[PDB]
Amino acid sequence: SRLNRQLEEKINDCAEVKQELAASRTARDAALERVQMLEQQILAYKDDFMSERADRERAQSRIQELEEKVASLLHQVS
Amino acid sequence: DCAEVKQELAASRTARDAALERVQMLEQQILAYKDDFMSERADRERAQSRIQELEEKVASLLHQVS
Amino acid sequence: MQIFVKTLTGKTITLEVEPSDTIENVKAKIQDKEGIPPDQQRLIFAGKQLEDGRTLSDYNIQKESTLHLVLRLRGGMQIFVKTLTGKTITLEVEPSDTIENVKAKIQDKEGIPPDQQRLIFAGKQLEDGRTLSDYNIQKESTLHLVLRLRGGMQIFVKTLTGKTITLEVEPSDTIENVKAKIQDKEGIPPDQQRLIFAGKQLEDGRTLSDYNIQKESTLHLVL
Repeated sequence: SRLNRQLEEKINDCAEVKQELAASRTARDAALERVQMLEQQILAYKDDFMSERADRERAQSRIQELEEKVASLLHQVS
Repeated sequence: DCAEVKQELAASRTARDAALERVQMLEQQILAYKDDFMSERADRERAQSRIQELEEKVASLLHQVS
Repeated sequence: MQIFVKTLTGKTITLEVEPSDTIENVKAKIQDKEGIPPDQQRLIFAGKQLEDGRTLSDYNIQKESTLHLVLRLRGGMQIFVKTLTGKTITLEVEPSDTIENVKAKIQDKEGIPPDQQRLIFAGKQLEDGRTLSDYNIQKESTLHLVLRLRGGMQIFVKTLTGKTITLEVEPSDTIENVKAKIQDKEGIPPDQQRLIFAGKQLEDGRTLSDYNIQKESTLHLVL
C-alpha cells in the first residue's frame, strides 16, 4: 500500500498554503463581485432619482398651470 | 518550501484588499445618490403641498366668480 | 427545484421554484418571503437585468443557481398621506394593495400601528378590506390620516422591579416586535429582555396568537 502513503503525502504537501490560497481566492472574488453589485446599486439609485426628478418636474408644471388658472380667476373680478 | 503558492497567495490577498477599498468608495457614491433621491423626494412633497393649496384656491375662486 | 438570491446586506434568501416560473413570480415569492414589492426589486443573473415576462429557463437558471437582488428606493406608484402637522408622507404602493397594507406601510415608516390609523380619501373613511383601486385611488392622490391614541388590544407587561406597563398590540404581533414595543416604551434592548408567559419562554418567531395571548393579559418580563 504505497499509493495510500503517496496519496496522503500529496494531499499534505504544502496543504496549508494551498488551502489558504483557495480561501483567499474565494474572498478576493467575493469582494470583486460585491464591487460589481455596488455599481449596480449605484445605477439603481440613479434611476430612482431620475424618476423622482421626472415626477417633481410634472408637479411643478401642474403648479404653473394652477397658478395661471388662479391669476385668470383673479382677473375675473372686474 | 512551496514559495510559488505563497506568491500567488500574496497576490490574491493584495487584489482582495484593493477590491475592499474600491468597495468603500462605492459605498460613498451610493450614499450620495441616495441623498440626492431623498432631497428630490422632499422637494416633490413640497410641490404636492403647493398643488393642494392652489387646488383649494381654484375651487374657492370658482365658487366666488360663479 | 430551489434557487438562492444574494443581497448586498449579506442575506441569501432560499426560494422554491420551477423552471417555468416567470421572473415576476420569483419577485412575488421574494415579496412573500421578505416583504419587498416586486417593482422595487431588481434581479440580476449572468449580468442581465431579468425581465418579469421571461421565465427562469429563458436565462438558463438551473438548480442551486444564484441570482442577485438590487433594491430600489421607489416603485412605480406613490401616494401621499397628509397628517394634521403638515408633513406630507410619501408611500410606495401597488394598486393591488389593501388599506391594511397601506396602514402597514405607514407603520413601517412612522411606527404607528394600523389599528390606530384612520385613513380618509375624498371625504370617505377607507375600509381595511377594499384595495386602493376600489376607491379609485390613483397615482399621487392624497389620503388624510387621523390618529388614534389607543388600539383595539392592550396587554400589560411586568418588570422584575414590580413596575407594569401597558402596550398596544395585535394578535399577529410576533414576540420580537412586542420586545420592540417594550424597547420603545421602557428602553430595554430586545436581546437583553426575556419574555415569559404561561410559565414558558416566548420565542421571537411566534405571534401573540400562537400563544393565544388574549387582551388585558399580563406578561412577565425578565432579563
